[PDB]
Amino acid sequence: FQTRAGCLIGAEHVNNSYECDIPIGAGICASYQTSQ
Amino acid sequence: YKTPPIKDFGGFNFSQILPDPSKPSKRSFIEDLLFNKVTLADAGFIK
Ligand SMILES: *[C@@H]1O[C@H](CO)[C@@H](O[C@@H]2O[C@H](CO)[C@@H](O[C@@H]3O[C@H](CO)[C@@H](O)[C@H](O[C@H]4O[C@H](CO)[C@@H](O)[C@H](O)[C@@H]4O)[C@@H]3O)[C@H](O)[C@H]2NC(C)=O)[C@H](O)[C@H]1NC(C)=O
Ligand SMILES: *[C@@H]1O[C@H](CO)[C@@H](O)[C@H](O)[C@H]1NC(C)=O
Repeated sequence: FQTRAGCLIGAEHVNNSYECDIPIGAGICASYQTSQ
Repeated sequence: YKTPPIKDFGGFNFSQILPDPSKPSKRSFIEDLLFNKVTLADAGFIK
């Protein structure tokens, strides 16, 4: 999944927006959620 | 918070500082002026 910071691999992009958990850059944040 | 659609602020005009929906970026008039008046470098968006 391409992002402004760079290529993100192993994570799934979701439409839904939540609070930032692990910042990445350019407003993208990663988090562990539901399986999981 | 978001300002209500009606702008009955007792005669005060905040149009030049509130967001302008017309532009793609929601920056206001003065924010756009500042951004244009500052010359940046190396945006870093995969150059
Ligand atoms: C609160 O905010 C502002 C404070 O003055 C003001 O509303 C607008 O102010 C600007 C002044 O820069 C006015 O713009 C001018 O209006 C004249 C007469 O209509 C026109 O010649 C121009 O407007 C046109 O400009 C462009 C074309 O040249 C286009 O963007 C478009 O076709 C415009 O019609 C000139 O720029 C503007 O008229 C007012 N508009 C309104 C609704 O007031 C006013 O004090 C308060 N305005 C609001 C919405 O609360
Ligand atoms: C996220 O938004 C795009 C644009 O509508 C949409 O096509 C996509 O399906 C959405 N993501 C998911 C998992 O549905």
